[PDB]
Amino acid sequence: EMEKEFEQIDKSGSWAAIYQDIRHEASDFPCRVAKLPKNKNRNRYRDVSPFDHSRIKLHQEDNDYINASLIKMEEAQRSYILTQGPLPNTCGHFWEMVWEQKSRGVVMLNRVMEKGSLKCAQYWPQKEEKEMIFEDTNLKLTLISEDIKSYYTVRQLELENLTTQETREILHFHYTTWPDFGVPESAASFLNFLFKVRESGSLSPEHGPVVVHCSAGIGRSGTFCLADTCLLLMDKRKDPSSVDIKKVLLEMRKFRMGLIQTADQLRFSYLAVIEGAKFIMGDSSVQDQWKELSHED
Ligand code: VO4
Ligand code: VO4
Repeated sequence: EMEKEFEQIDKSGSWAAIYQDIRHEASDFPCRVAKLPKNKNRNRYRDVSPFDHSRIKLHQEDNDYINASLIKMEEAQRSYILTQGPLPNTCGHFWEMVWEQKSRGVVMLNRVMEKGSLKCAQYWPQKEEKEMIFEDTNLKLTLISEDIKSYYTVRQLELENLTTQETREILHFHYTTWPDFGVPESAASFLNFLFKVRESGSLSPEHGPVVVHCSAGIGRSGTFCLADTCLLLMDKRKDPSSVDIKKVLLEMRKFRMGLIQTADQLRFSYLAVIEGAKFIMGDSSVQDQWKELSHED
């Protein structure tokens, strides 16, 4: 089991070595479009790029590049789009991607300002009466409502294709207490938030893939997706023992580089999946225990 392995890695304190082995075996595919000169100002970080084979293409003829990867989990039957925190010049591209991919939810794992630096553009409206128009992609974005909890906020947004006047409801799930290169405060807090996203419909197959991002879109974003996919695999079989976390993470890293950025994020992933297994294997009451322990009030 993952719990035995977990205890076999703590004992020997070999989380650094396990995680480094993940880094050494991880896929290496080209990111030639990302590195084209004309795309320099569409990338937030030099060293975080989408692979060409899995990148999201915008449906525009000018320049279809966005720093975003489709993570398609075949066995689990769930897809995610992982992207960087939009730049001041890519907020129109970001919402264009949400529209064209038919996403219902956006999961944001970072704060706009972290450790005194701007990590992400303010790409959604903070006030109902102050809507946003992205002139380049011809899209309108209105804040419809907000539900502020102690460590996360859920927003209902209305996204409108101004060309066709069609409108969609987008749910924005904003985790505000997860430090960059850090871990959530508890398994319970993380799982309470993940199950909030799940319960919204945003991850369901009748919608486009959920969009998940932090500043770079690999560390916190990878931790979130890895936990969700592992729990889903366990769910399909009701067989916690058939789930190999390291193998799942390596499969995900075929679609975007760098997923999970520290050995303690890897270790936290194990914690989250082990705890979440209690719900999957039949203990429904544990979901209310997470909500209490997370102190969202
Ligand atoms: O470019 V792919 O055939 O790996 O979706
Ligand atoms: O914004 V991250 O360093 O959690 O990919």
